[PDB]
Amino acid sequence: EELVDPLTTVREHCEQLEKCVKARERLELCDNRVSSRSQTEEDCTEELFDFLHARDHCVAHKLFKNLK
Amino acid sequence: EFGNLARIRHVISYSLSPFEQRAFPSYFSKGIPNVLRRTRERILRVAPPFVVVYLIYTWGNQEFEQSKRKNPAMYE
Amino acid sequence: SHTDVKVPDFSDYRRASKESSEAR
Amino acid sequence: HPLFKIINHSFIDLPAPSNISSWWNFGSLLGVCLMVQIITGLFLAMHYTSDTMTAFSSVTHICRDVNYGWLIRYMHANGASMFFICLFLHVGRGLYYGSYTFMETWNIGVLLLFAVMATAFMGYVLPWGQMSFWGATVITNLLSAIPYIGTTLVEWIWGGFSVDKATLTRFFAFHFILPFIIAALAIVHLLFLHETGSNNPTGLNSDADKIPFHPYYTIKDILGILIMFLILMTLVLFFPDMLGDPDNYMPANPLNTPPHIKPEWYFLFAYAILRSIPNKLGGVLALILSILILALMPFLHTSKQRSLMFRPITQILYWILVANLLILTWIGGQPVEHPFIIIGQLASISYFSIILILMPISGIIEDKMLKLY
Amino acid sequence: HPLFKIINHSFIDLPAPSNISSWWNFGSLLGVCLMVQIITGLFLAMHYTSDTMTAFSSVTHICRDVNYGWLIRYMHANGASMFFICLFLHVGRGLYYGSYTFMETWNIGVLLLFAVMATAFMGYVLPWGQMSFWGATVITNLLSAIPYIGTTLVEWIWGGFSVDKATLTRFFAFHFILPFIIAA
Amino acid sequence: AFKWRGKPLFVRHRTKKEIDQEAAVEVSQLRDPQHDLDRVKKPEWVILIGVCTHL
Amino acid sequence: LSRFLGPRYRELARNWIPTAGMWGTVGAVGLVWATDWRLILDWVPYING
Amino acid sequence: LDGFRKWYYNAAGFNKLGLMRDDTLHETEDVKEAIRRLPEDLYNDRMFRIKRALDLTMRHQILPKDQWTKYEEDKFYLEPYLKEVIRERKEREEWAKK
Amino acid sequence: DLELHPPSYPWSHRGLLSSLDHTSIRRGFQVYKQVCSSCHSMDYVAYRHLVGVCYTEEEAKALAEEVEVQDGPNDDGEMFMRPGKLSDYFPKPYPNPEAARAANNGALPPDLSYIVRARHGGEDYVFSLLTGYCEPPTGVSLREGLYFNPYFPGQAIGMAPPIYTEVLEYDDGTPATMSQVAKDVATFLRWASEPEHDHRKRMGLKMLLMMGLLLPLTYAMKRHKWSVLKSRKLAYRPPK
Amino acid sequence: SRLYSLLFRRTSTFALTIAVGALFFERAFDQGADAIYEHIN
Ligand SMILES: CCCCCCCCCCCCCCCCCC(=O)OC[C@H](COP(=O)(O)OCCN)OC(=O)CCCCCCCCCCCCCCCCC
Ligand code: HEC
Ligand code: HEM
Ligand code: HEM
Ligand code: HEM
Repeated sequence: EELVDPLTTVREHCEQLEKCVKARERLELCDNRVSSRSQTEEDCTEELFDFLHARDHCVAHKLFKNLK
Repeated sequence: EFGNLARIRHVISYSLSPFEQRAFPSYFSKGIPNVLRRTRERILRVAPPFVVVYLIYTWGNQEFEQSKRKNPAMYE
Repeated sequence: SHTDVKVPDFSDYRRASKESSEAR
Repeated sequence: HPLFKIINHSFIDLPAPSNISSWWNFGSLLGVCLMVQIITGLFLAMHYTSDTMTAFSSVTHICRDVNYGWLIRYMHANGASMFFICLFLHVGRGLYYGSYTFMETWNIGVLLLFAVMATAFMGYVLPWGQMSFWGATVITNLLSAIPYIGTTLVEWIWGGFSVDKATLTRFFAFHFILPFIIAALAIVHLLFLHETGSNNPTGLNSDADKIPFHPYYTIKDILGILIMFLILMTLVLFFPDMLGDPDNYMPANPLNTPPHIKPEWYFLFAYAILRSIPNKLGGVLALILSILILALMPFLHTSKQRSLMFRPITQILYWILVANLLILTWIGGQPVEHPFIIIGQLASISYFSIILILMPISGIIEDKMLKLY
Repeated sequence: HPLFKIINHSFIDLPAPSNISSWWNFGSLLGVCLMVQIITGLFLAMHYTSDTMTAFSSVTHICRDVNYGWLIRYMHANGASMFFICLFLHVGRGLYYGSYTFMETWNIGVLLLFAVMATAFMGYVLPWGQMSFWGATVITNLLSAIPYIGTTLVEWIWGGFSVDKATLTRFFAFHFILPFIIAA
Repeated sequence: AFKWRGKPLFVRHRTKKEIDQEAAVEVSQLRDPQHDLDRVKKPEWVILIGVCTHL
Repeated sequence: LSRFLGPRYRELARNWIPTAGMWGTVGAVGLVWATDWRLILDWVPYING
Repeated sequence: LDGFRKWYYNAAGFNKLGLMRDDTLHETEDVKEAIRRLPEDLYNDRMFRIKRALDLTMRHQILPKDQWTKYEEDKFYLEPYLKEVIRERKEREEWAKK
Repeated sequence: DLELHPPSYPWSHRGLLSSLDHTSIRRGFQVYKQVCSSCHSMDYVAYRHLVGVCYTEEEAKALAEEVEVQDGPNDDGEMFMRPGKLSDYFPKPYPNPEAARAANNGALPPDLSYIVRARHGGEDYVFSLLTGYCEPPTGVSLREGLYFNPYFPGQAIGMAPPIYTEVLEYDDGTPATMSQVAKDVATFLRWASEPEHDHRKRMGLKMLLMMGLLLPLTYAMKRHKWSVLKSRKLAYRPPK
Repeated sequence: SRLYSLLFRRTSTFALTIAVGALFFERAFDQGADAIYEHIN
C-alpha cells in the first residue's frame, strides 16, 4: 500500500498552475535545445530554478496543512 | 553654575504646579495637528533622498538579476 | 509696575479645594 | 562628602538646555549600553575559554548548560548591535546640530569610536566560528597593506604566521581590557563637555533658558533607557539572529572558505569603501579616513550658524549623506559583481565630496542668502 | 586646559609638606606596582587559558616557549609580593603617624586592601597547581562558616559541588576585572 | 592542501593542456610577471600557498 | 591662512628652523635605535652587531 | 532674487520662532565682543527673543503666523557692531603679521 | 552566489510568540536516531537535554543505555565501553573527521547540532534539501557521489537522498511519509540548534506585558515632571 | 484620597506599599502571564 506523500500530491496539484507550466515549457524547449545541440555548454538551470522557485512557492503556500 | 550663567532683564516667567495642571492637556487635540504641522515643514528636505535610495536599491537588484540572467543569444 | 498685568490664564492646562488635592 | 559635590556637579544641579530633543538621550543610552555590555561580558567571562580547541565548545556550553546563559550571550551580541545603533545616531546628532564646534569633546569622541570598533571586531573574533576566523584573517590582512612595516605588524598581532590560538587568546585579553579604557575616555568626554555645556537644537546660546537635570532630563533618560531596553529585549527574545550571520554557527575551518565574507553590519559602510578603491592601500586609507573624516569635521565649518535648524540647503545635503551611508551599508552586503561595484565607487565619491566640498560651499551660499557674507 | 588643570593642581603644583620622609614614597610605589601588575597581567592574558585541562600547560608554555614569557610571569608574581610589601608599609605609615584621622581616605584605603587581597587570592588560584587547588578549596570553605546561607554561598562561588573548572574560569574573569576597580 | 604552517598549502598536478595554456599566457601581460614554469619545478606539478594576495 | 602669511611670521620660523631640525634628528636617531633598525645601524661601524 | 530670498527666509524657519537673523549667529569671540558692545535695550530684546525661541522649541510649537518675523522687518542690529569687531580684529592681526 | 532560495513554510513556531511542537521534536529525534546518526554528529547535545522536552527521565535513560560509550581508562590502564548515561553526549559516527572523509567519498558530513542556525534560512533549507533531490537537468552532469539538489550550494551534495517514503516508522504511528519525516527532523534540528526556543518566547511575552505596563507610566511621570515647564509662560516686560 | 493620606504620603509608607505590592505583583504577573503564554501555545 503506497503511502501517499502529501508532498507529491501537492506537487502535481501545484504544477497544474499556469506559471509552473509556462516555466516547464521553457524548460522543455531549453532541454530540447541542449539535447538538440549535441555539443554545447548551455545548461537549463536558470529555467529549472525558475520552475522550481514558482512550484515550491505555491507548494509552501499549502503543504503544511496536510502534515500532522 | 546657576546664578552666573547669563544676564536677562525684565523677563517675567509664570508657571504652574505639576499636580495642579492636567497631565496631558489636549494631547491628541493639538498633538496631531502639531505633529502634522511638523512633518510638512520637514518632509521635502528629508524624504526625496531616501526615495531615490529606494529606486537605486531596486534598480541595483533588478539590474543584477538581469546581469545574472543567461544571455539567450549566447550559447546558440 | 508689578500690578499692570495679571497671571496669564492656564485654563487649558489647569485641571477641573483641598478635598481634591488629596486625590490629585 | 566632597564627592557628593562632584556627584551633583555633573548630574543634579547641572544647567542643561530646556529644549533638547530625544536625540540628546542617545549618549546616555550609550553609557548604559557600555555598562550592560561590561556586565554581560563579565558573565560571559566566567565560562568562556580562549582556547581554539574549546572556544566553540565553551560558547555552546554557555548557551545550553549555564542557567540563562543563552540570555546573557544574546544580550551581549544584540547589545553590541544596540551600542552601534546608538553610536551612529549620536554621531549623526553631532553632525546635524553643529556640536562638532566643541572640538575637544569631538576628538575624544572619535577616539572612543575607534576604540569601540576595535573592541567589537575582536569580540566578534572571540567565539571562533567559521565567520570569525575568516573575518579576522581578512582585517588583520588589512594591516599588511602598510608600505614597509606592514608584514611585521600583521604577524605581530597574529602572534604567528596566521591567526591561530595565539591570536584568539590575545584578542580575548584585549577585548576584555578595552571597555574600561572606553569608560575612562568617556569620563574625559563628559569632562570636556561640562566645561562648555550641552548644545541645543536651535544652535543658539541657551544661557537664558536652562533647567536642572535631576527632575527634567533624568526621568527623560529613564524613559529612553526603558524604550532602548524594550527594543533590546525584543531583539533578544524574539529575533535573536536577524542581525548575525548563520555561518558563525559552524566551527572555524581553515581549510574551508566561505563563499562570501562579511563583517558585522555596522562595519559595512567601511567595507564598501575599502572594496571600492582598486588599490589595496588606497582602500585601507580611505577606510580609515571614512572614520577620520569626522575628526576633520570641526575645521570644515564655514557657517555663522552653529546648527542646521535654520539651514535648509545643508539639511538637504545632510540627508543625502545619510542616504548614501545607507547605500554603502547595502552595497557592502551585495557581492562583487555589476552594478553593485559602480554604486559603491560612486557612493564613496559622493560621501567624500559631500563631507569635504559640498557642505562648506553650501554654508557660504546660505550665509550669502541672509546678507551676512 | 580642563584636562591639564587636573595635573597642575594634583601632580605639578600640589602643595605638599616639605618634611615628609621616604615612607610617603610607598603609596606612589603602590600605584606603580598596580600598573606594573596590570601590564604584566595583560601580557599573561594573551597566552593563558582558563581551562583545567590546559591551565598548567599554558603556564608552562608561557615559561618555556613565549619569548621572555618567564620574565613576565615571574615579574607578575614577585610584583604581587612587592605590592603587598608596599601595602603593609603604607598601612604601617598610616598607623604610626596618625594619618587615620583622614577618615574617608582611610576607609577607601581599607576597601582597597580588601579588593587587593581578593585579587591576589584568585590570581594565586589561577595557575591551577597542586597548591592553588587545595588553597582555593580551603578559603572557599571558609565561607561555609556562615551560619545560615554559608553552604549556598560557597557552592555559588565554586559554581558547583567542589572547585573545578567552573571556578577557574570565573576566577580568571574576576581576577581580570578587579584591578580596574582598584584603579578607580 | 595540507594546511602547512597554518595556511592552505595548495599542491596541484596539471594536464598537457593545462601546462600548455599556462605557458601560452603572456608573462609580461600578466598582472604579475611570473611564467607558469617560473613557479614550478615540474610542469605537471604546481605548488602554491592559498592566501589571496588580497586580504 | 591669512595671518600666517606674514613677514615676522616668516622671520620667526627661520629663527625657529634650526631647533626644529634638531628635534627631528633626535627622533630619527631615536627611531633607529628603538627599532634597532639595522638597515640604518649597519652603516655605523661600532653599532654594527 | 528678492522673491527667492523671501522664499528662502520662509524656508529657514527662524522667523516662525520670532527670531531675528542676528540672533541666529554662532557666538564666536568676535560675535560675543559685538554682543557685549550692544546697548542695554537691544541686548534685553535679544535675550528675551532667544529665551522665547528656546521655550517654543521645548514645547515643539511655533508662533502664530501674525507674530512671525517678516523678512522685510528683520533688523540686522548686530551687524553694524559686528563689522567693527572684525575690522578691529583684522587690523590687530595685520599689525602682528607685520 | 547563484542558488535556489528556499521558500517560507508555515511553521508552527514561525509566529512571534509561537513555541515548538514537542511531538514533532520527539519524532524528529527518532528520525535522527534511526537515519541521520549514521553519518552526522551532535557533539553539543546530550541525552539529559531531552528530559522535559520530548521524553521523561526513564525514557531518556533507556535511550541513553541503548548505545555503548567508551568511558575512561580502566584501572588496568585501558579503554572500555559502557552503556550511555543521561550525562553522555550523542555518540560519534566516526572517531575523527578523516574517517568521515574516507567513509563518505571525500565529503565531510557536518555537525547537525547547529545546522539550522548555521545554514541561511536553515529550517527551510533543511526541508528543501532533504526534499530537493530532483533530477539534474540537461547540460549539467554530476560525478559519482554527487546529487543535483537545487538548494545545496552548487547543487552537488555528496549526501545521497536519505529519506525515502516510509524510511522509518514513527512510534506514534503518524504516517511516515517523506515529508512528514523532513518536517519532523527540521523541527528537531531546530530544537537542537536552540533548546531554549520555548523558554525564551515565554520571557518575551512577559517582557511585552511588562513594557506595555511600564512605558505609559514612565511616560506619565516624565510628562508630570515636564508639564511644569511645558506650561511655563514667558513674558517680556521692558520697564519702558 | 484616603490612600494618599495613609500609604502614599509618608515616604516610608510609600516604600512599604511599593515593596509589599511588588512582593505580590510577581505572583500575580507570573500567574497571569503564564496563563496567556499557555493559551497561545
Ligand atoms: C527645492 C525647489 C523649491 C521647492 C519648493 C517647495 C514649496 C515650498 C513652499 C511651500 C511649502 C512646502 C513645504 C515647505 C517645507 C519647508 C521648506 C522647504 O522644504 O523648501 C524646499 C526644500 C528646501 O529649499 P531651500 O533649501 O530653501 O532651497 C532649495 C535648494 N534646492 O527643498 C526641497 O524640498 C527639495 C529637496 C530635494 C532633494 C533631492 C535630493 C536628491 C538626491 C539624493 C541622493 C541620495 C544618495 C543617492 C546615491 C548617492 C551615491 C551614488
Ligand atoms: C536525516 C533525514 C538527515 C538530514 C535532515 C540531513 N541528512 Fe545528511 N549528509 C551526509 C553527508 C555525507 C553530507 C555531506 C555531503 C556534502 O557535503 O557533499 C550530508 C550533509 C547534510 C547537510 C548539510 C548540507 C550543507 O549545505 O552543508 C544537511 C542539512 C543534512 N545532511 C541533512 C550523510 C547523511 C546520511 C548517510 C547516508 C544520512 C542518513 C543523512 N545524511 C541524513 C540526513
Ligand atoms: C569589560 C567588559 C567586557 C567583557 C568582560 C567582555 C567579555 C566577553 C566575552 C567573554 C565574550 C565571549 C563570549 C561570547 O561569545 O559572547 C565576549 C564577546 C563579545 N563581546 Fe564582550 N566583553 C566586554 C565588553 C564588551 C563591549 C563593550 C563590547 C562592545 C564593543 C563587546 C562586544 C563583544 C562582541 C561583539 C562579542 C562577540 C559576541 C558573539 O559571540 O557574537 N564586549 N565578550
Ligand atoms: C563611547 C560612547 C559614547 C558615550 C558613552 C558618550 C557619552 C556622552 C554623553 C553622556 C553625552 C552627554 C549627553 C548627550 O548630549 O547625549 C555626550 C555628548 C556628546 N558626545 Fe558623546 N559619547 C559617546 C560617543 C561619542 C562619539 C563617538 C562622539 C563623536 C562623534 C561623541 C561626541 C559627543 C558630542 C559632540 C556631544 C555633545 C552633544 C551636544 O551638546 O550636542 N560622543 N556623549
Ligand atoms: C588586569 C590586570 C591583570 C591581568 C590581566 C592579570 C592576569 C593574570 C593571569 C593571566 C595570570 C595567570 C598567569 C600566571 O600564572 O602568572 C595571573 C596570575 C596572577 N596574578 Fe594577575 N593579572 C592582573 C593584575 C593582577 C594584580 C593587580 C595582581 C595583584 C593583586 C595580580 C596577582 C596575580 C597573582 C598573585 C598571580 C599568580 C602568579 C603565580 O602563578 O604565581 N594580578 N594574572
